[PDB]
Amino acid sequence: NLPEHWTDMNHQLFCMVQLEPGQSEYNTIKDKFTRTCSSYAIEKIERIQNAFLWQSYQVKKRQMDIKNDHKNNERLLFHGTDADSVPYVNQHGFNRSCAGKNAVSYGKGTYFAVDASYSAKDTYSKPDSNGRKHMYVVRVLTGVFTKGRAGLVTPPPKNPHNPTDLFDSVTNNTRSPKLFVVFFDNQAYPEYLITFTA
Amino acid sequence: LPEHWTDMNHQLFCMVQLEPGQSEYNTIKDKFTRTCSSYAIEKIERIQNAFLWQSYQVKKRQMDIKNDHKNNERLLFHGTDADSVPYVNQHGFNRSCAKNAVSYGKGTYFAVDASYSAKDTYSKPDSNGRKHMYVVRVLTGVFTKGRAGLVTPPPKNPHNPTDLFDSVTNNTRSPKLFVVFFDNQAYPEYLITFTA
Ligand SMILES: O=c1[nH]c2sccc2c2ccccc12
Repeated sequence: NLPEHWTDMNHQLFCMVQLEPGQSEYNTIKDKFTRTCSSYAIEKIERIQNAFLWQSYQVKKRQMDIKNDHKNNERLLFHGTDADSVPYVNQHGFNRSCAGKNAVSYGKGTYFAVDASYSAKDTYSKPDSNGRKHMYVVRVLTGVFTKGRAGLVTPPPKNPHNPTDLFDSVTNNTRSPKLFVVFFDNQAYPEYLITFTA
Repeated sequence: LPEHWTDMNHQLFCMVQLEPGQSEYNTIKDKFTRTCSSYAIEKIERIQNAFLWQSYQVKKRQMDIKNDHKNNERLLFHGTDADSVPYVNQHGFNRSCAKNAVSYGKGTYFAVDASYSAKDTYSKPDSNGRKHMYVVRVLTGVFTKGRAGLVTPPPKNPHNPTDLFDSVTNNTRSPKLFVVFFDNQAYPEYLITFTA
């Protein structure tokens, strides 16, 4: 299942691949980022090759493509975090149990932003001892979503009389989504780690 | 999708009531009655949930590789209230649903013995006195003693903080309970409806 443009990992389960500026792969991410963070400068963009996380994500993706039929279930979103979390996220991905309370809470889950500018805030992408900030670029199974609310520990039901048939995620605003919250393991794949500085 | 499953007519979710006196029913019944012979079984249902099964088996193949042996699975019991059954059947075990103690961490708790899950704190009687307990395939893998406030199992060596145990327990020499902290580390295989 592992994508054919990945570096061969020598039967190994994980590695970070440093991208070259000039590559379309680095340049599209750099544009995605700079679209809203042109004040910051990119140190490097690493491709995250996590075999196990990839398989789990892809199983969850196929399931949601079957459940929802003809939907764009997948968005490419940003996640700022501190240096001390990068090793865990790289290995194990996004754990809602670890999530910070967001300044505007639309539920108890893992938050993803549309705009790099939002993830670029010191409150998420916290500067390390050397001034380095860290932002993931994340494939997120947003699926069918609704405006969330602070109490949510799972997405709400589409229909109150069928409690178990859930939305896939929640947003801050369904007509102009700037945030998405995700409540399940293996619903986000951390694809790139952007290291940047002022 | 396993051999003993029955036809679902191209559907991905079915609860299938077992036939008393047949082999599968007799196997699940005995594991319960080992410690719960004073109770009364009203029925045993096989949970056929293709998606949960797939996600579970994926985690199982990852844990067999990572642990370089095939010893990662145990059959354990989960007692729950009637209002949680529809959720568990369709979505499995969610650590975020959280009622009872979390002494060995903030995951989902499973018992070695049915008698443990058979307590009313866990398998809460409804109006009619009906109690509910899952027989659950759990990926216990390599385990350690748990403690309060864990959000994941501990690291196997603090030098490598991301190489984690698969589960925690109350007692490593003779465990009576296991806590798992990740979605798809438990597949609910049977639902036993019974009374005191
Ligand atoms: O069977 C159990 N169900 C539930 S629900 C919250 C905790 C527990 C639990 C804890 C230890 C052993 C079994 C169970």
